[PDB]
Parts: sequence; C-alpha cells; structure tokens
Amino acid sequence: LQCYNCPNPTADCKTAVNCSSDFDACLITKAGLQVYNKCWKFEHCNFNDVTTRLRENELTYYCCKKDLCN
Repeated sequence: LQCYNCPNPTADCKTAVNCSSDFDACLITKAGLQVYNKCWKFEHCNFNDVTTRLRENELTYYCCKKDLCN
C-alpha cells in the first residue's frame, strides 16, 4: 500500500511512499490548486471527512484504497 503524494502543498511532488497500517485509504485532495494529498483511514473517505483535517469545503479529492494508485 504505497502512495504517490507529497506531505505539504506540493504541485510538483508526489514521491512514492507507504503509510497505511490503519489508514490505507490514500486520499488525494485538490483544493483550488494545492493538492492536500496524505494517507487516510479507509473508513473516512465519505465527503469532506478526507480534507476535513486538510481544509474542507468544495474541493475535489480522489481517495484510492489499493496502492500508490498513481
């Protein structure tokens, strides 16, 4: 379960890493332009529950749950 993402608001970075254990729902947030991509708890990709702790509102996040999914 890896993840093609970057910790801070990175528009030019999605290094591949692995952070699941209890959260393999790899969320990719796309707020305005900065994508808040981080790892997530499978049982939390409802609506804004993903970018809730990562700034929520009317974004367009895509959370995969299989592997880097990128």
